[PDB]
This record gives sequence, structure tokens and C-alpha cells, in this order.
Amino acid sequence: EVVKFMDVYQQSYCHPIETLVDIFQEYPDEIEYIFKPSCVPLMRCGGCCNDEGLECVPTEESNITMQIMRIKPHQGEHIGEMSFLQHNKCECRPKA
Amino acid sequence: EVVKFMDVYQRSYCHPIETLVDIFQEYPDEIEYIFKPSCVPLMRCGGCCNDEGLECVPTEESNITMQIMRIKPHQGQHIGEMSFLQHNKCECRPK
Amino acid sequence: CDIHVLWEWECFX
Amino acid sequence: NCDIHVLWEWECFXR
Repeated sequence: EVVKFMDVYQQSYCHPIETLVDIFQEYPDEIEYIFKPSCVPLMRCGGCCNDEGLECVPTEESNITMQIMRIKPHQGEHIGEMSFLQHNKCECRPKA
Repeated sequence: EVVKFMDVYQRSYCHPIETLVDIFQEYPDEIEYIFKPSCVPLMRCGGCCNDEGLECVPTEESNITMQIMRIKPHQGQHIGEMSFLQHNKCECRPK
Repeated sequence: CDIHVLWEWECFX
Repeated sequence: NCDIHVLWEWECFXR
């Protein structure tokens, strides 16, 4: 039940993959709040290139809106919409 | 086409998710060799817990074997099996 | 329900 | 056609 080399290479090559990104990375300005969930499933550029000199970088970007629970202590809590950046296309470019 | 809060919470909560893991930090002792691909798709514990103060950690683990190209420069190329650890079940445990 | 376990709306109540 | 900046064909993994 070994995973075939070409399937391994195709699954690992620089492409957008579901990444769990912390919300504090995307909205650091929102300090007073605690979020639920604290992180979000976003399509983010991941994987390797044919050579070590190259890095997997985003080319096409877009936004997705998501219901997220805002909690400010001594205030209460509500669910608002929040827009998050996602990577649609990826490229292997030299390290600058 | 907004993503409903319950779907967001279910997709984000501490569970094993396909992660692209670098081979060089799983087999550091093998310095002389260059690998293709240089990283591998492994099920690894990821996501958040109900409170920051808990961390998402593996409980049940296994190995998956994968065909990987081993290259020692000026010597030649070979495809061998390589065994990698992967996470089957996850838990939210205190730090 | 428990903090260490995942999910039901009436926890988020 | 087997540029390092592009993904895949077996007849690259020939060399």
C-alpha cells in the first residue's frame, strides 16, 4: 500500500492547499477581541519546487467572507461576516 | 456565498489535516542526499481548540511509506521507499 | 459540554 | 520543455 512516486510528486508540487490560518495574522488590529474559531481554513500557497533556489509564491489572490464569533470581555458576543485573503494560483520564483 | 459559522468551526477544530511536510526536518541525519520531491503530503494534527491555552496534539499515530527519489550528486539517482509518521487522532491538551 | 471536546450550539448559549 | 519553474512529465524524470 506504498504511495506511488508520481502521485507523491503531484500532491507535493507548489499549489494552493487548505491551510488553517490564525485570525490574529489577518486582523491583528482587532486586539480587544477573542475570536471563535481562533483560526480559519483558507486556500494558501504551499508545497515544494523542482529546485531549492525556488520558492512557492501566490500569483492570483481573492477574498472569501466567513461568519466568525467576536467576543469582547465585559461586552457580550456576536457573529459577524469577516473577509479573508485566499491564493488561487501559485508559481515557483527565485528567492529575492 | 458566505461560509456559515458552524461549517467554519467544524472545518477549523483540532483534527488531522493534509500538511506538506519538508523531508529535511524528518530525516536531518541524511545531509549528503537531495530529495525529489523535497516535501511530502502527511496527515498532521492541525486547527484550533475552544480556548488558547489548549494545543492540538496527536494521540493515535502510524507510518506511511512513499516512493521518493534519492540523489547523491555525481553518483546517480534512485527511487526508494521512505517511511513518514502521520497522525490518525488528535486531542486538545493543556500547555 | 467539556472544553477539551469538539461542537453543539446550545455550548456557544 | 522541462523548465525547473514548471510542474511534471515522466519523459523530465528520462534524464
